[PDB]
Amino acid sequence: ITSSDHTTTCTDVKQCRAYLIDNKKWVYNSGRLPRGEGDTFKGKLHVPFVPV
Amino acid sequence: ENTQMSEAYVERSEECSIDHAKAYKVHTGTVQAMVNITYGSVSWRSADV
Ligand SMILES: *[C@@H]1O[C@H](CO)[C@@H](O)[C@H](O)[C@H]1NC(C)=O
Repeated sequence: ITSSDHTTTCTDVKQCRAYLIDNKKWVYNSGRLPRGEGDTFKGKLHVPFVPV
Repeated sequence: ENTQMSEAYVERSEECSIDHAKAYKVHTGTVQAMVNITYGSVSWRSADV
């Protein structure tokens, strides 16, 4: 995990995978997103239009 | 060599608070009625009995 520009040994982009870690904002635990590591639960979001 | 772990479980929907069916077991209970009675010169009176 690098916090600053890093030059790797590899010469070809296809040989590396870069994953952005930016947790300033949270996301709904959508079934279409890969789960993070550890206790990723950060808070609750109310449902606005509840059945009545 | 990659692996996807899929998880799913069932929970009550939001509608369940307002749109649900109550299953009751019924046993012999009591019988009540409201009776309206008048006699002689006494006006109509009623009560639950
Ligand atoms: C009892 O009968 C009289 C008949 O005029 C009626 O006015 C009165 O409302 C009745 N009682 C009830 C509880 O309905």
